[PDB]
Amino acid sequence: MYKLVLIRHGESTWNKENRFTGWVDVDLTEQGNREARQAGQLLKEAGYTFDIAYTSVLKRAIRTLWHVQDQMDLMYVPVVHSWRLNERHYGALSGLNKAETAAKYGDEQVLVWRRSYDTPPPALEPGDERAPYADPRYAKVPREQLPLTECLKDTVARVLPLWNESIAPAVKAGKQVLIAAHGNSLRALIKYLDGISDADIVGLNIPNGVPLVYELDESLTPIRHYYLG
Ligand SMILES: O=[P-]([O-])[O-]
Repeated sequence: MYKLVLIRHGESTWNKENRFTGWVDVDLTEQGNREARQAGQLLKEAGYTFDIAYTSVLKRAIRTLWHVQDQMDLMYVPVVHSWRLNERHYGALSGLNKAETAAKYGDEQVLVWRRSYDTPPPALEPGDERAPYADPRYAKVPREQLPLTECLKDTVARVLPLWNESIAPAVKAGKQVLIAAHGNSLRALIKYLDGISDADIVGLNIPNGVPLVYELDESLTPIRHYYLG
């Protein structure tokens, strides 16, 4: 039997401002820093340790990981930063206030853009300042693999290779793994782990900064899961 711990980044500036974020590299609020430290303290007091961690290339998740590491006295473990764990790409919605958007386009249209498993937000133009092509984070990524928008389906497809190629072999090698990531990239990973239907995944929400523990059997199939706290 194995344990895997997942954690969503603490409150970001745009979470506070109610803006769609996606791949925009915004940072934690004071609250979010607090949440991350509390999560690290909660794992420390429960006796968890880790041998490796996975995160995105986005600072809100990385700083969350840093606070956890600092509270646990785990500043030295290897960390794999992967674009594959980035938040779902919000396209031309990135940066817009969610309430303003719903007023302009309607509540239903926004709920389709936010939670339709299969229908993506309107795309960035390839010339937009928000596009990923000139960002050093993505300099070794095939141009054709870089998104201009994503639905959860695309996010699931992007997350899986990192699971199959790196995280699952670590878990099988006996490494105690922590994944510090994002609301929709953790929804996507959960969807895969728990074998959740396209319909059923629509109502799953992940709070900021709360450890989510998975117990996994010999074939890495979930036995049970629970939040700590
Ligand atoms: O707001 P977040 O889950 O990237």
